Amino acid sequence: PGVSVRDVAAQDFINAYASFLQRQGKLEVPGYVDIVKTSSGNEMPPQDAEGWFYKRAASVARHIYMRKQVGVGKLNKLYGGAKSRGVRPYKHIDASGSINRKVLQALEKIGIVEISPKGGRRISENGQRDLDRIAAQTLEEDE
Amino acid sequence: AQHAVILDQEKYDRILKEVPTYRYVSVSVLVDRLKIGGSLARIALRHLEKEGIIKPISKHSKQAIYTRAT
Amino acid sequence: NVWFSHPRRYGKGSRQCRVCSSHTGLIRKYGLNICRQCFREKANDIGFNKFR
Amino acid sequence: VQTFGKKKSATAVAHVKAGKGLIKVNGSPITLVEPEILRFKVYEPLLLVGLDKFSNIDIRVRVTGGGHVSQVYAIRQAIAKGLVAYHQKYVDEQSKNELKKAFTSYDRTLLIADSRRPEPKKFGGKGARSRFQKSYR
Amino acid sequence: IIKIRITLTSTKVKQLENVSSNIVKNAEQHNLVKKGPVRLPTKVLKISTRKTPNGEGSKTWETYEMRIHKRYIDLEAPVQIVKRITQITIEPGVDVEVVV
Amino acid sequence: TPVTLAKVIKVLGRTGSRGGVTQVRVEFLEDTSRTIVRNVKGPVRENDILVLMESEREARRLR
Amino acid sequence: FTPVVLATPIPEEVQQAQTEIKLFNKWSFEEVEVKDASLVDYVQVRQPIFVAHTAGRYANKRFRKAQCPIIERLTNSLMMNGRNNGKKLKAVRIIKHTLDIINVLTDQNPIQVVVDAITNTGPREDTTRVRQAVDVSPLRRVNQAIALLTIGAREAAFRNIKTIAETLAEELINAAKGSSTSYAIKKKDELERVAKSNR
Amino acid sequence: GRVRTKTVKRASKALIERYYPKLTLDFQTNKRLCDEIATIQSKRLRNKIAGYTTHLMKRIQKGPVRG
Amino acid sequence: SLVVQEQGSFQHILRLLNTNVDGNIKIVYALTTIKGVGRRYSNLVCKKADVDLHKRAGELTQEELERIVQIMQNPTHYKIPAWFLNRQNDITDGKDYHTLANNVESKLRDDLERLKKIRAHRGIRHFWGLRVRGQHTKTTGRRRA
RNA sequence: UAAUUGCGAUAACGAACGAGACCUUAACCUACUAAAUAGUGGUGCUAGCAUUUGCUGGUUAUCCACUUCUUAGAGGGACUAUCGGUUUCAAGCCGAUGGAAGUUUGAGGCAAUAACAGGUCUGUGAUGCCCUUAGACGUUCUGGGCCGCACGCGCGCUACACUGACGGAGCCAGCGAGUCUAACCUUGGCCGAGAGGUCUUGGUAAUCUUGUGAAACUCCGUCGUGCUGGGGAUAGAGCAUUGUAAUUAUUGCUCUUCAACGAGGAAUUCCUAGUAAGCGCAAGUCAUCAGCUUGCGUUGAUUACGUCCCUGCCCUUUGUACACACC
Ligand SMILES: [Mg+2]
Ligand SMILES: [Mg+2]
Ligand SMILES: [Zn+2]
Repeated sequence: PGVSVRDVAAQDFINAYASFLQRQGKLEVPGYVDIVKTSSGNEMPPQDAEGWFYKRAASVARHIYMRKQVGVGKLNKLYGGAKSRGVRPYKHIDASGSINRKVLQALEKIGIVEISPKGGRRISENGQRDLDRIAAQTLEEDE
Repeated sequence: AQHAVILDQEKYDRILKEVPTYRYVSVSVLVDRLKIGGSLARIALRHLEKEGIIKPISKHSKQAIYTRAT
Repeated sequence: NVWFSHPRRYGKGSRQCRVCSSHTGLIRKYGLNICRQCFREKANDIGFNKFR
Repeated sequence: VQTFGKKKSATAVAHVKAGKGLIKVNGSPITLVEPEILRFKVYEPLLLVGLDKFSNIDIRVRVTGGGHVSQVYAIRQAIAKGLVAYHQKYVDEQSKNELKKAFTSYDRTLLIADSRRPEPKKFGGKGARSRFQKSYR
Repeated sequence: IIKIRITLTSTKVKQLENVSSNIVKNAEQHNLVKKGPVRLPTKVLKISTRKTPNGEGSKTWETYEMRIHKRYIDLEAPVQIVKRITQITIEPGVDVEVVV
Repeated sequence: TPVTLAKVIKVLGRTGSRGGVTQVRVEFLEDTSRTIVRNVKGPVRENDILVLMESEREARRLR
Repeated sequence: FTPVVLATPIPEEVQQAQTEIKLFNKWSFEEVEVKDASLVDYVQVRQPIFVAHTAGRYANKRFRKAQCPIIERLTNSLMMNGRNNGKKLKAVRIIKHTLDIINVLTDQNPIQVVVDAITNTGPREDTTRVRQAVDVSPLRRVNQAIALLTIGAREAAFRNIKTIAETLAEELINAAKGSSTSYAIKKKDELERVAKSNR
Repeated sequence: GRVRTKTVKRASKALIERYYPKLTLDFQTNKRLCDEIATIQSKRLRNKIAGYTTHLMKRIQKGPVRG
Repeated sequence: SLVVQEQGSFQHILRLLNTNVDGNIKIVYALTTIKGVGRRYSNLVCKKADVDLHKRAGELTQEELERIVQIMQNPTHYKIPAWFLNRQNDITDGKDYHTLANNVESKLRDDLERLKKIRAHRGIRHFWGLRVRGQHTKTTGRRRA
């Protein structure tokens, strides 16, 4: 009934798109899972090793959908938080550039996100299709 | 490891008949009422809300708010 | 001739106040290159004024 | 047809057009402002004047420039000002006056932008008034 | 005809607006079409310094300010008249840059 | 515990060394024909209501 | 009862606000009455609010602080310990959870419960350093009651399992019932104890 | 405080001493003729003078005041 | 979550690589008692061995305990990068270990002893008990005891 | 009254400097002017969803109209407006209403007669006098020191935890700066776990960095109150960056030990509203280096709307054998 990606905002959409990424079977994982903290400003790896990469990919795809082309630097800034630098005041640190770049390359190999004519990557046609299908499924599951 | 760490096995009786004598139930209430250590409280409180006698009041997180079902 | 120059391309010894030649209190904003005292002296002369 | 709303620095531009009850905040429905506690703060100008009361208007806001709470207040007042201006221009003037009175009897800066601006900070201490700690001995 | 953009920049608001109006009037008496004079935001080159020339006294700071006000007017005209427009602007204090 | 309540009709002025107290003339709500001057710590305006456990004690100025 | 629907799909539980008697998102707001007759005009229930986040100017004048909704006054008084300065969203979430706990335990209109608790723990007499027993105005009574309640909840939730919301709930319940087992009532009677010894 | 200084009070006094068959007790029309009968060098000072003149005219109809 | 009665397979405080490990906390943080393994090393070990991180050492296993021990003593072979280890290029061999024993202290005192024997500034400072990483000793760490 | 601000009293009257006025800035203005260096409406470019045309999407040389948002020139607006009460006679004050703003509208800049043996000869190619001036106290180069540690003090940062820590997700500012004689802010792609490295690109700037996708914050999970998953001091190993030169670790990064600290005595600082406090960002110092400062913005309380109890200051009175004025 005219459903877009902007009908479930924050959490249910990601928790359903990651479940679709489980159903798809294609892992697309570079193997850095169990080794990376996802940011130099972090102090622990993601609490669940199976699932964090899928959630990162889901949120990244949704983020590129909601706006125009987005680059790995912008993803680093988005996903980097504050760092406990010890007895020094906290400071923002950019997120893991390799992780963000490999997530983007995985979405490229899936064809959901493609290169942009001015830089970075814009969501693709089948990407829009899949994102909107997940949004519709999430709505019909819980409105 | 002060009390009721992981086992709570000798004392199965009032883990079902516990909603009588106090209406309120929470992840911390389970700790308070001398029965189970909170290391498993937030995972035991999901069982009775999935099926049982405690009805949730909201979608609270970092806390639990449950009532006895009439 | 080959000993009278330690290299001074960077650091506080590389630049001096264009007026008084002091290496301390230097203001390098907007390319002023003026000591913080000489700039206070010749501030109205450059166009910098006090309003608030 | 085009109103604004500001609380401290956030500005929300509201476009009220002839339509069918579409209340969009950033392309999403009003149910997705997501502070999870000020959703009723964005619901205020609807339940104040009329539950639906509106099958003829469409409100589309776009907010930028502040923080989470500042934007929430900015949209909650921008949509109210858009409704008031729409009733002023097209619908009716006694209706506009009654709805503005209903807004003001609950006014939480729904109609008038908050006048409080950040005070400039003065040297000798962090903040506009607080000073660095002073020691004598 | 040649489409150009004249940029006027200075710290004196009255003297800058004098030429920003003279150019407009000199293009009106010649009956050209122009995209009206756009007023780009004034840049406050505020600079904070210590009042004391030494290290004694209450820590008193003072900020100076340089307000650079910039404007841009784009129009079209042939060479003979555009050169006259770029030669009328001799106001002391305002710098004028023409770009084709 | 005896019950008693009154309402300040006229606030006289600030009192106390540092000025934390205020002298107020209070009128007993029951038996309105009696005025007693009392001392109050918090802020007070007219047509305001106080509960005073002690009933009849003319509070003097606090040096 | 008039189940009107809108083009934007939203639950009718939010449309149920003005269809009947106006009330909170969860809690009736009209059936609130102070059990005493003195603290009236300083607790400001009715006007009712949809959430305790009425960010209004309440410090420009002297007595405008009194007309702030008492729920928001207690939400503000939760904003202490320095670390929790600001975080009004955290404070209002704590207030919501506390109202929910007061609803679970002898509901009694939890906002009316906190009103009764504040009225029962507002110290009616204090002492000034001259130490002379002076009276306490309603505004000071309300502010001190709120401060005592939030301080007791703060130091009860400090370093213990039960969260701030439930420590607040138990404190407010004991103050409403007027029992001497909680911090607000204990400190109120401590302040009132030196009234015959300071006259 | 909102106490008015000499440059306001004396100017308002003179304005009354020379323009009584003139501006009424409304500030909006009191500030308008100030521009034509007085060369004030700031609109804030003009508003201050006009406001004090309005106050003095409003309190002159209930008993003559000194000076 | 499930039935964990396990009347006879429950484990109280246990012995693992010369130190006592508490079975009342999850395995990852229970392992951190071993001098040589921290938060992230234990997190990597307990899920490289694919053991459940949501359960304690008291019910974890009896064989996967020794498997965790082995995966700790030989991380390099079993798919673990060099940079994740606490002692790489140790002093004389270039190959990377990760000291997990009552031996990290022994290797620290070995480094201090070789520094003092070769008369380096850091070893001299360690001998004196002063700060060695260029700190200011004027005002901080005065008592240090 | 904030004010020698004014009323008023009265051998004073009329005035001057200061205060105020003034200037800058932060507030509003559906009013004027003009904006592919700002934005919004719709036309073709029309990928998604739904399919009676509706939502969001996208088109930096793609059309028309405009300035509600933004910018900045000219102006407008507040003058405590109106209405009550209190004034002794008023200056004023206190409330309510209206208002964008009613506490000098908020905050600053400027700031009289003057006094200090206050600080600065280590800013000055400002300088009297004295000292030195070729084994120099000039200038330069190498290296070290300014940081050195039984100890005392001050400004601060991080904490003592659940109103929390950690992990995922939500992705919200403002003030600013940035290279053509050359190396600055860096978008994007690539490599790397990280810091970081490489190829380009945009920007001499409302254009690009940048929408500074800041943090605190919000949501959902793990933790379960423990010298614990709070806390990150101390040290070891390894990897890069800046720098001719990182040893006395410049800094950053990964791992590893996890010290005191369970809310702090006597005392003591700052602060009355977008203020305290929490939170981060930009700029300055910069080849590199923040726990510093100058500003900026986010979240936003409690209490008070007074007093001379303490402290400091001002005025008046008074004593003086002081006038080089209590040194
Ligand atoms: Mg030094
Ligand atoms: Mg410094
Ligand atoms: Zn200089």
